[PDB]
Amino acid sequence: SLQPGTVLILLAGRFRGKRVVLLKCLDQGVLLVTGPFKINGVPLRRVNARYVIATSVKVDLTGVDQAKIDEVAQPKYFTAEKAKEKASEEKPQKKPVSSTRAADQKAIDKALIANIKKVDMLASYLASSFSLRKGDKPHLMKF
Amino acid sequence: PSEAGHRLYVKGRHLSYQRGRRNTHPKTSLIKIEGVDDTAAANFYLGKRVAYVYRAQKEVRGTKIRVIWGKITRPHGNSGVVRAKFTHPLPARSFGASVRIMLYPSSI
Amino acid sequence: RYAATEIAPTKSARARGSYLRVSFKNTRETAQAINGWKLQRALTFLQNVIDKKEAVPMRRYAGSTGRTAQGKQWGVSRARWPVKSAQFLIGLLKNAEANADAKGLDTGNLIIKHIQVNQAPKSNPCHIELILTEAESHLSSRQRGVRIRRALT
Amino acid sequence: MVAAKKHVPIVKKRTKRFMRHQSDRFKCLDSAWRKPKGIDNRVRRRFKGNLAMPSIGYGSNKKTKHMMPSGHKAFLVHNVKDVELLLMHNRTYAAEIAHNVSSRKRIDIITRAKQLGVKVTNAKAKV
Amino acid sequence: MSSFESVVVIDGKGHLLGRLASIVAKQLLSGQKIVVVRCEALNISGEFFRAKLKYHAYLRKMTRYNPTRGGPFHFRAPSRIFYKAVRGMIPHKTARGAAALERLKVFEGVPPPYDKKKKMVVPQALRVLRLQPGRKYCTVGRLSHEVGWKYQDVVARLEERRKAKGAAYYERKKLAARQLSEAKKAAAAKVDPKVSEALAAYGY
RNA sequence: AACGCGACGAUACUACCCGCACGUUGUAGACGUAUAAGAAUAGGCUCCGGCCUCGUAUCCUAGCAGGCGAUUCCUCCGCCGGCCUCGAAGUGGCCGUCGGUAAUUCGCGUAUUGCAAUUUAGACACGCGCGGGAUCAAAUCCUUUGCAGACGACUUAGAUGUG
RNA sequence: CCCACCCAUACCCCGCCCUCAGGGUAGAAACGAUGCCCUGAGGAGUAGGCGGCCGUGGAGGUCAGUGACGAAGCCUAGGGCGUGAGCCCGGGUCGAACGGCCUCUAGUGCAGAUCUUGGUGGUAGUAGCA
RNA sequence: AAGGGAAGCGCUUGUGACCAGACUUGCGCCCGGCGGAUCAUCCGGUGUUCUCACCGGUGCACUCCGCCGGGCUCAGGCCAG
Repeated sequence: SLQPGTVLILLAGRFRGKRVVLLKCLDQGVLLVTGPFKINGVPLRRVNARYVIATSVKVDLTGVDQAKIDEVAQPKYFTAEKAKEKASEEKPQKKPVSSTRAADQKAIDKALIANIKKVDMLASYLASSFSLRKGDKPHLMKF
Repeated sequence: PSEAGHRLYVKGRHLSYQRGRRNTHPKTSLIKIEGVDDTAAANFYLGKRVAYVYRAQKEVRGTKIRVIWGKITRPHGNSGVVRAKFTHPLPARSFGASVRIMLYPSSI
Repeated sequence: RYAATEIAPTKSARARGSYLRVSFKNTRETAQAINGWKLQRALTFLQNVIDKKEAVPMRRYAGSTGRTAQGKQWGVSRARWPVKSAQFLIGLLKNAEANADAKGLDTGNLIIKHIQVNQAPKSNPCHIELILTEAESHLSSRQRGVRIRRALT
Repeated sequence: MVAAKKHVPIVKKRTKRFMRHQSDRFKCLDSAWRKPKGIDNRVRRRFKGNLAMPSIGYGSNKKTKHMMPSGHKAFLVHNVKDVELLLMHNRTYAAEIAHNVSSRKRIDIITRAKQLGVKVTNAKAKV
Repeated sequence: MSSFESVVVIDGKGHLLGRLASIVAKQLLSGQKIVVVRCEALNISGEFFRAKLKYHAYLRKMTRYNPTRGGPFHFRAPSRIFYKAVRGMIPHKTARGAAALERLKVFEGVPPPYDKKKKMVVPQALRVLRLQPGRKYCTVGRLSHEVGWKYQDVVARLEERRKAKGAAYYERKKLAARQLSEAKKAAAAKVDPKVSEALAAYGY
């Protein structure tokens, strides 16, 4: 159900309800996803397949740099400056985004965002949170 | 102005324990999920998470909300009521009480 | 030694009597009646009990006790006039007042902070004691993050 | 050292005591277990809803018997010679100072055991 | 559809006493708040002389020495009859049963708090859906009136007033629905050809 | 009904009412807690075209837990006043002002809570605080009375008056 | 008559305890061999039979045992071990002796006996004090 | 703290009150600064289990014994995915 370039619905974590786009499927059940940030605020981040839900909206990935994605897919990209950043955090101010990280998003979200602005109302879909109304049945409704 | 709901769980009601005519077993509880009517509907939610959320008197680590976690194990009967196993048996005062049934781990 | 050991001895006056040949039950009832009262109010009440103007309510040891209208002061029906225990308690309260005067406390603002009646070696005598006093985080990362975001916004 | 030898998890088949019948009703009866010899009483007959009887089925695992939750076995220590006996068992045994040992002898035992790598169950008694 | 609501109001007209009480008791013990109205409009299967005979036997049963305390309090109101059925079906001598009975409410007629609320129906207890057409039935209100309920006429007059007010409300509903129909067609052109066919394809 | 209820008078203290700062305050258990015809069932509804197994329906539902700024919109919502309405255990409408408001589109921010950890967020009730208005009470004991009485209890009377 | 479902200590899988049964373990780098390892089966219980353990007073040997820097005893909404009888530790009190281990010894283990002695309850501030 | 014509007891939660454990880092490698001369080999004596050790001599900068300013690995407590 999940392929490179598929819209996912996060069910847990800080970004709960936030519909995102899965770009690359990693190993041991982890997934590399992104908003894109300019749409719903979700950055280039890795989540769990058991906590995502796969919709059938599939977005085109033509023109997207696979090499750049495969660099973020490495096993120390996110958990690297983690020790230094948290320690440095110790009036409150927003911790700064690794120059490298703010620099990477822009590339991938520029290409992906362009292919999303093409499909009718898709920006609106991705920017909105999924929520459960009254009378809707998760075992019957098709995603 | 979002003026919209923020629910991501399915409502459920802790009804009772798995019991005989006399003997009661607090290990496994009976949960009535909102909108489930039959065993196929139950089979969709087998394996899903369930949380009993209640309010306490003392705030221990920033909140008075305490939660008991468990999972849906197997369907019960023919009416969609499910059996659930929790890390601790439920207080037995929460018969007919609310539980939150979470969709993870997901398979769809 | 006294039962109430949580009161400083420099701020309170203490009175004691042992092997008192007065009824333990009646003395308990009148001590419970005068518990927590001002010294002047308690002395006036005890003198009234002597003069049959006010009655001590019998709460625990009140089997087959005659009724009297004075019981309405306590919302109870069974009241009595324990005259001899009243005299003994008057003597002990006077001893406590003399001790307070010796220590230099203000007798106009003393309350019966502690009063206690125990059984003595056996007729059923009792011990009485009383004390008068002057009346006067391990937060998680997610919660830290949500709180930081709330502080910013 | 501080850490104990690797062991299988310590499981307790029953965490509460086996109180004597009617000990909650009569104060002349202590709570220590006594097997009832009456032919008609439901506790002996094993009727449901009554007190359980001690049995060998509750016996703890052989590899975790006599083990504290830290994984050590308590050895009653009276002096420096006893902790020197306990030398060769740092990871399996802990030292429990006898209740009648004086404070200075306790200080000496604690110093020797800290040199020795041995856990002391009651190292903070008279501090 | 196994839906949970805050409080559900059940219109008691045309409902079998025992079956409705069974459904209500199960809901109360599962944790749903129930408000039953028109207990005088409730129905009992069988014939009226059989129901009256049963109630007269109930009256016969009484405590000797002291009728004031410990005796069977013979409540004559239809709401109390339905409450008696529900209490007999709920374990009232427990804290759980007391909580369920505190979740239950019953009234005669439809009080003004509940006249503007939606009244639901239980098809599993309806007379017209359950009984065979040739079979007899009686009215709990009639039984209560013939055993000593003093307020049949007052409830009847209040129901007449409520029905008149409901007729006025329904004339207003007619006006609103007619205007809604005219408004839909009037903006059926002024909209967007795509949206219209888009909704038709998506089922709206 | 001494653990059923209604109307009214006076309510000193305390703080009676009003607004929010809320509470490390409680709740057999919020998370869209949305939805009023009546009546019949061997019939009914209607705009009078027609329609009715089917509430698997209608409303509402997008936006840092929902930010800031624009083109465009007169739609929805709430608080206060005015006119009336609702009494079965008491409310809604109309007008008006005032505040908010994606039906279309766009821009600038969200990152780091680090792969999940109740999304501490509702209501009523209760309590501490201020700053605005206001109020300024009784009962019991005591004496007396005898329409009352085993004792309590009850009917009476004690403040300048036919005491 | 047909379908699905609920559960007993019953039946099946796994873990652990005990018992019984069947095997292995020396030119010892060898063992509380009264030990250790492997496999299988079994598990209610009156009268009765057998075995192992817990506890008390005193005796011999030993721990070059503990102790006025606090023995024993007692109290504890404080802990740890043992299936259990019981054993060990912490806190408070206290003041002068006591304990573990192998044997010996016996006036050695209590809920009953309308038990013995002593102390103390409800009845009850009641009957009553002519 | 509980209490609407008994209490007391078993299994299992929950609330309140109160506590015993666990951890505080250990092990081994790559660096540098060191402080030192108990590296090896050989010689004489001694004791032993007749080939192993102990003493004194010899041996002093990629040889041995401890510390510091760093880096890496592994093993490390509770609850979990």
